[PDB]
Amino acid sequence: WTATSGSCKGRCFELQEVGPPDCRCDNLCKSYSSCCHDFDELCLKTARGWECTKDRCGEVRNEENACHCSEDCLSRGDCCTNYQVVCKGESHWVDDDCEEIKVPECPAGFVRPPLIIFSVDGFRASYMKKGSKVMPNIEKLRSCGTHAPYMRPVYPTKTFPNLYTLATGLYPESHGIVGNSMYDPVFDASFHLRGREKFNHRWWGGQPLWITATKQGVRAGTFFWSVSIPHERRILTILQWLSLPDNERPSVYAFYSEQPDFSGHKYGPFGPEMTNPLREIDKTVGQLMDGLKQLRLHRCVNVIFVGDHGMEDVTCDRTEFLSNYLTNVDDITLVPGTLGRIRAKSINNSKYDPKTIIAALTCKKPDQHFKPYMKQHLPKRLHYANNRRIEDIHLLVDRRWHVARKPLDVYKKCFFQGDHGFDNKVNSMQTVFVGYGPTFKYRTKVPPFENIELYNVMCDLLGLKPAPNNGTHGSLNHLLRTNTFRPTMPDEVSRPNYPGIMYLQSEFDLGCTCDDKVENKLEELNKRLHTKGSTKERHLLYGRPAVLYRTSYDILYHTDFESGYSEIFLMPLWTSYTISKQAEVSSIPEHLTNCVRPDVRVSPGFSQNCLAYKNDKQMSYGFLFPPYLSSSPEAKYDAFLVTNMVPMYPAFKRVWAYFQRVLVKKYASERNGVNVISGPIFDYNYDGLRDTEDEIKQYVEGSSIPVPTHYYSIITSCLDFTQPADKCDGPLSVSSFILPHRPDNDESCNSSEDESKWVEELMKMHTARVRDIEHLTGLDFYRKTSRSYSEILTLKTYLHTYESEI
Ligand SMILES: *[C@@H]1O[C@H](CO)[C@@H](O[C@@H]2O[C@H](CO)[C@@H](O[C@@H]3O[C@H](CO[C@H]4O[C@H](CO)[C@@H](O)[C@H](O[C@H]5O[C@H](CO)[C@@H](O)[C@H](O)[C@@H]5O[C@H]5O[C@H](CO)[C@@H](O)[C@H](O)[C@@H]5O)[C@@H]4O)[C@@H](O)[C@H](O[C@H]4O[C@H](CO)[C@@H](O)[C@H](O)[C@@H]4O[C@H]4O[C@H](CO)[C@@H](O)[C@H](O)[C@@H]4O)[C@@H]3O)[C@H](O)[C@H]2NC(C)=O)[C@H](O)[C@H]1NC(C)=O
Ligand SMILES: Cn1c(CC(=O)N(Cc2ccccc2)c2ccccc2)n[nH]c1=O
Ligand SMILES: Cn1c(CC(=O)N(Cc2ccccc2)c2ccccc2)n[nH]c1=O
Ligand SMILES: [Ca+2]
Ligand SMILES: [Cl-]
Ligand SMILES: [K+]
Ligand code: NA
Ligand SMILES: [Zn+2]
Repeated sequence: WTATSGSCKGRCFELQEVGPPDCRCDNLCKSYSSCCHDFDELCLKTARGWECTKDRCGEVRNEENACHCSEDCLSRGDCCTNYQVVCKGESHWVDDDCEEIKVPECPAGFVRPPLIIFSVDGFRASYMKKGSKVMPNIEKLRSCGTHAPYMRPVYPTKTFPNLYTLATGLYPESHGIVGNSMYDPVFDASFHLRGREKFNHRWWGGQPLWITATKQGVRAGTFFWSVSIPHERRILTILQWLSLPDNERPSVYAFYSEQPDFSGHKYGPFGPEMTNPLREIDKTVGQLMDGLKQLRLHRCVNVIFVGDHGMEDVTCDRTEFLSNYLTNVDDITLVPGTLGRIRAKSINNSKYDPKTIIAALTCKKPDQHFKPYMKQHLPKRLHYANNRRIEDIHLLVDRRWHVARKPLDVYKKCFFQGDHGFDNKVNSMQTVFVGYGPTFKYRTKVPPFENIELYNVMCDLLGLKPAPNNGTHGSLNHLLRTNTFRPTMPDEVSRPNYPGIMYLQSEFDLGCTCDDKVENKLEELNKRLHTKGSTKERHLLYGRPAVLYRTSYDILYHTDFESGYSEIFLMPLWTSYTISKQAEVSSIPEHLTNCVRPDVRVSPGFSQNCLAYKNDKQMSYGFLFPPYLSSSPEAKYDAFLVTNMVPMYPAFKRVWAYFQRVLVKKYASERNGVNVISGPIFDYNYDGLRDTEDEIKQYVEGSSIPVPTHYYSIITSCLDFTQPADKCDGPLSVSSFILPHRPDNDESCNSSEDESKWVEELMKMHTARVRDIEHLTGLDFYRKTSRSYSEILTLKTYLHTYESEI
């Protein structure tokens, strides 16, 4: 109930919310059925339309009109956006040549350039090029301001998860909005687009930009606009707010458009019907910019034009049904669509088995258009696991497809030709970014980046201190003419030990054997120098990674590779090596097949042992620096040290061996040398963060040797490939991956074939940013380069996606 019989007289779109049962006039009142009786009459005028016409010029102010052409309108802040063009002989903003904005050009009393967020739903990246003929205002913004070829949304590439990530800089797993449809088990509540449940604050974690601004004394317009409020009224409300007195005027504003997403669903992304919505959005941009020019704010305001996600061709006849795979299809609940999420229909059943459900969904049809995963097995780059609202079973759906439970749900719940929500690396899901204003650069193209990074930039743009978030502050400094934020390298917490030869062979009882007993002062001073780090300039190209937590570890030097060896985890945290274009692949000599040698630098008690691997019938081992790449027969014995060994499932050894034996050489060959840093990752609670020792759930049997959940590698070369990796004078190029360490290869439906038909495809799926590896290991890479830190941060957030050109 609300006593909704007061007045909006003079309070249309008020900035502070009055609490019911006193009637409201803010743009949420509709949504609460709490507007005053006269809200529509006063606050939603429509008479005479949105544009001034010649005969309206200098009219008598008639307060009934939607907007004004009278003489006093500029001062009242409520002209139609084309007033000065039609009545004062001015030009439209879009017709003016663009001129660099070196400094903010703001009216007196403006303490800072305002920020206007212009967000567009379903605005696919390729609309920028493909609809450019019909979007001249947006095209001016793009080409005169700062723009990226595309911006990467978060997964799932749904509307609420993406708008709320833009507002907070958090992954959906952290902010809580994990889909457009959710069930929380602790709430026993369901969140959907339809309904009032979504209005409860309990769903929305993190700290959104409007709250960050308010707490630090920067005033915000409202971000939400009622569906029925026309775009023209939204623009005019923003322009009015910008005319308010200094102490009342907000500094941050948002506009939101339901287009082109609304039409995209009906007609597909490139439907003939799509041209008009794009014309309409452009016209709205034109109105804002003309309105700004009228108030002399068009060289004062920073404007962000930003989409939440793209749109893909999706039809009913491209639906996979779970009823075609499962016999017990009525015992499950599916969140359906462009992603699947499965849980038990009832938790008062103990005969429900996620493993048999997964088994029944794995590689069952030759052309299967989805793949099941336990959520902790999803590619780490999606950061989609660490929330109770995300079901244990997940289905990644092929682009262009849907998954549904039964056929009845598709004809009793074709409508659509477009949808979105797929893996965020998919081209059709990419969206847009343009920054225009005094704080952004002039006519600048920047590389594609992730939408998680913008919260930090918007905080910079408003002199705010960002709440803790998943952006890497400084990674987008290159978008900005002038920067609030100067990033600094985090301090190393643990410094290394540099052990020398301290143990005799016979002190070890590791159950290891090696055929190494075959014997010169030339090649003896030489091997000493190798163990003291003479070749370290070659294998450690960007300085040793810094360890950012308290621990105990040793640097180990070798001819071919250097490592940071953890005495706590009994294996390296990182192993670093350079393979030049010229370098040769050899095989492991027959006599050295089962060779594992004690490391006389490292005590028996801080070593692994071969016996545990013998007793453990599931678990074998591999090496971080590959024997296959040893520079000499003599150097190869180094690769067999117990300190280079790591636990590996035989199924995973197939993946690993193929990478070390075939792929490193190929990359070296294509990229003109590569530097490789490889190591273990432990993330048993799937939160994307390095596990402490007391979190490890699995050990090689009868030992203290912890089993990694994943193995990473970071592969760096010179961006200018005419220079070799080991002699690069400019920017770097990197690709990385975090491979799940799995006892089977069920993920790859083709794994019975040769490694050359499936392994690379799997690695591509599990591509990662260096930054994801930093979170997962507590290491910090690229500490010693010739490059600026902002550029390095940008490098660390790069993701190699393996998609073709947008
Ligand atoms: C992406 O960026 C984000 C943001 O920076 C990173 O997430 C942070 O990670 C931190 C480490 O995991 C985490 O810090 C913990 O916070 C606990 C208190 O948190 C509350 O307050 C904050 C601040 O206002 C708030 O953000 C939190 O909000 C969460 O919960 C609400 C409601 O439940 C949600 O609405 C909201 O979405 C958010 O949920 C998300 O985070 C939680 C974890 O907090 C997840 O579980 C959810 O699934 C969801 O993802 C909270 O309201 C604090 O109590 C913790 O302290 C414990 O651990 C430390 C270790 O140092 C120890 O010293 C303490 O004593 C304490 O231990 C005690 O509790 C243990 C477990 O209960 C128990 O075993 C012990 O016996 C002790 O009693 C801890 O400091 C921080 O909260 C989040 N922030 C957010 C927003 O998620 C994220 O890591 C980044 N991602 C990547 C990949 O880098
Ligand atoms: C709720 N909420 C939100 C989200 C929000 O503010 N709105 C605006 C809103 C506020 C109140 C009622 C309706 C919409 C919203 C709500 C649902 C769907 C889409 C946006 N963020 N923090 C918080 O706590
Ligand atoms: C969605 N939506 C909005 C826009 C909106 O509410 N938010 C706030 C919001 C908060 C939480 C979820 C979604 C939006 C927004 C606006 C611009 C950029 C980012 C977010 N207006 N009408 C509508 O229907
Ligand atoms: Ca963890
Ligand atoms: Cl969803
Ligand atoms: K074994
Ligand atoms: Na398989
Ligand atoms: Zn949509």
